[PDB]
Amino acid sequence: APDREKALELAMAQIDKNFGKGSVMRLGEEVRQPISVIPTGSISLDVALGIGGLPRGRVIEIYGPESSGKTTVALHAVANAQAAGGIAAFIDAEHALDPEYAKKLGVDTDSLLVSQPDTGEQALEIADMLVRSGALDIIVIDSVAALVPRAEIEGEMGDSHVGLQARLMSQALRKMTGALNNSGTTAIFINELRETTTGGKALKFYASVRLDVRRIETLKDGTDAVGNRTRVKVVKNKVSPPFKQAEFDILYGQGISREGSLIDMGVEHGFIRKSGSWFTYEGEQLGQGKENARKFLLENTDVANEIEKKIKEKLG
Repeated sequence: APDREKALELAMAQIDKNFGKGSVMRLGEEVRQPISVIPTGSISLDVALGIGGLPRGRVIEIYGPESSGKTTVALHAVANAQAAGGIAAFIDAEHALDPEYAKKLGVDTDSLLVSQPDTGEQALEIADMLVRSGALDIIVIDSVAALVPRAEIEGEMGDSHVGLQARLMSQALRKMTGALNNSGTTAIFINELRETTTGGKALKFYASVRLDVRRIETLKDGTDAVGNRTRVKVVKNKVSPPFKQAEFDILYGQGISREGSLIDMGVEHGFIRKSGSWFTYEGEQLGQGKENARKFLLENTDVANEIEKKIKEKLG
């Protein structure tokens, strides 16, 4: 009577129907559920996500240490959402945003809604209000940690000092998610590990995607610095197989390096052959030094473009 796979598929189907698609899934699985997404500004990451970018109408958490690249991504995320004629909002509770850089990554600052809330409740409330207007494609909340409850903000005693911030953040997501789904706005929560940042307790369970952003190498060329390579691990992903990983370059004052992405993916995917200490494409001389190569590619815009075209085909 028992046929494992058949029995299994029925179970899994039941699971997914009872709790939504993605509740459970094989890791090697390949997703045809294409969704609607916001390109991450990182090709590798986009692929790592399995859907080509951040799912829309979903809660995303982008945690990691300072200077790990979190913001940059979130910023790109915005720019792309905007290029697609979308409306974007930035709930700032860190007062760090450098709009000049944002424009650099291609954000239309002038049309960017910003808010700098007096408390945690307010910050979350303002966002919820904005969200249920469904006019937003994306909305980024800087510093899950900076969402300090009002009672704490207003000088309040070490008495009845409940673990309120986590509570604050939970109730908030509980109600905000439902709307987010309806609105179809992606909500990126930037969470810096300095639960995860206290509010990240519920965020862990409310996110459909969770990116572990980490800095891994200083990008150097010769005896100097040009940028830093970042690695992002998609620890959680309720819309595709999780645990995938991606790396990419972010040069000083520059966002995610396209040519960089190209040079990396192109290699691991053959299209560009890297003999140790020289890169070559279709017999072409790209250069010695991932940088000389990046240079080459950024200059010969024609090349790379056929290799972004090639790579893109082979994947998605």
